[PDB]
Amino acid sequence: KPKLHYFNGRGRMEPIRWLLAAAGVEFEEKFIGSAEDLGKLRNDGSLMFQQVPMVEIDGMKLVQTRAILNYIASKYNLYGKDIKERALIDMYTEGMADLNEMILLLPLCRPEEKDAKIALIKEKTKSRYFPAFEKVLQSHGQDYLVGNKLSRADISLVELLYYVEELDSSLISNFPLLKALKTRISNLPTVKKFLQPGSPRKPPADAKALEEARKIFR
Amino acid sequence: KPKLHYFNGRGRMEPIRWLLAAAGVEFEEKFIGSAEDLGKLRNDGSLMFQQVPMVEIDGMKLVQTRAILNYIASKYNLYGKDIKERALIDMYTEGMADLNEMILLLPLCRPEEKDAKIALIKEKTKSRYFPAFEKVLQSHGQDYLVGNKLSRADISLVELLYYVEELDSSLISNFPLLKALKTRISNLPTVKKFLQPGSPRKPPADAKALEEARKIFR
Ligand SMILES: N[C@@H](CCC(=O)N[C@@H](CS)C(=O)NCC(=O)O)C(=O)O
Ligand SMILES: N[C@@H](CCC(=O)N[C@@H](CS)C(=O)NCC(=O)O)C(=O)O
Repeated sequence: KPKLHYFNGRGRMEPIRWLLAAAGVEFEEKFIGSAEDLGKLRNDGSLMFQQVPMVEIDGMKLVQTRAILNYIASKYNLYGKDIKERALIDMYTEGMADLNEMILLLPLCRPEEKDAKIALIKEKTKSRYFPAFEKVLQSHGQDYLVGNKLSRADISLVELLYYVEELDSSLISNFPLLKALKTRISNLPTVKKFLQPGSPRKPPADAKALEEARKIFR
Repeated sequence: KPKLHYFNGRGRMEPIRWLLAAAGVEFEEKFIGSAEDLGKLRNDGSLMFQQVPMVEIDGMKLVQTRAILNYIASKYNLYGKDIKERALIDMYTEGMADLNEMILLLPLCRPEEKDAKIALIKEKTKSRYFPAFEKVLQSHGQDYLVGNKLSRADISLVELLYYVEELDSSLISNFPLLKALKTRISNLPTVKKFLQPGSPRKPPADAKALEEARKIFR
């Protein structure tokens, strides 16, 4: 069983949880709850760059989010059928990571900044990102983004759609195809289970959570 | 011939120029010199996320640095022999990307915070990154980072070694294996040509350069 090392929260590890659950893979989590917990990991020489996420899988101690995701996607055949499909998949997911990065960092923005940031995110979501993905779905009219079959791109997108919903649920409003994809994916047996209460799925970070995580990683 | 769309500067396109030259692939560049040049790319629908880097290759208009790099690495056999070798490669390159991002963003730091940033980069270079890569070279005693064969990780690392040298040439002093890799990789025919004057290799951005790019993208 793959074991995920991270604090008890979303952070950068969430995408990995989504992908494994989607692939139908059982996994364990070992939560870091103190600077000393991180310290131990860091001293065992388990973290190549002395950072987490870190995942123990197939005899490896993989570090670096993209590295972990690529390995998992390939192993479970959610990374396309050829080099060109991987290109489309990577192009789509990097765009998703860019939008997710703005949202993921919103808390660190100073109170005078935040307002300006929020407007920006919303603006880019409606004029930049959602239009781009609605357009690929439109380009071929299939239920999946690439190769007419489930891939990590579909899973990342839907994960991103839920996050956006938490910000402002009206942003997806003028994008039917994205709405249809969200429903379809949320209904796949594996994802539906992951979406239910009590799953390893993590909640949005709250004041307390943010703070406590800042102590650990200092 | 692949065509790279970016401004005449290092920016985020440089790693891609490095990889292609190393693989011995001739390419063309179409420099963006104004907001109008960029505007024409957006209006052509050539930029999926209305951003560059963008590379025209094998019939596609690839965007997103990481997407482009992964495609090129596979095409020219610089991406390992299997899923696990790709995991090591991805892990090593992502760490490299993190250090690079810090150096890349240095010119954006306000004068009052620059010194602290510079200090952080130097410290992390010596206690975090260089030790990690030296350790892997030490682990197997081979000329290359992975599979005892040239790969994108070796090419990326050396480019990074040159950037570090521009900042502080004493930073690599306690890492002989990295020093040897730098010489070894720099002597490969394709890279030696790329390092020679008059090549597509780009210079450090001077005050003016930053200023102009700042205008183009806003
Ligand atoms: N680029 C890395 C970022 C990893 C990272 O910043 N991890 C933070 C927690 S979010 C950490 O471990 N910080 C402690 C440190 O930087 O020493 C990845 O995608 O996995
Ligand atoms: N994550 C993208 C970042 C691309 C990016 O920020 N491109 C800048 C030039 S450095 C741009 O085109 N900015 C114009 C804009 O954001 O509208 C990638 O690695 O390719």
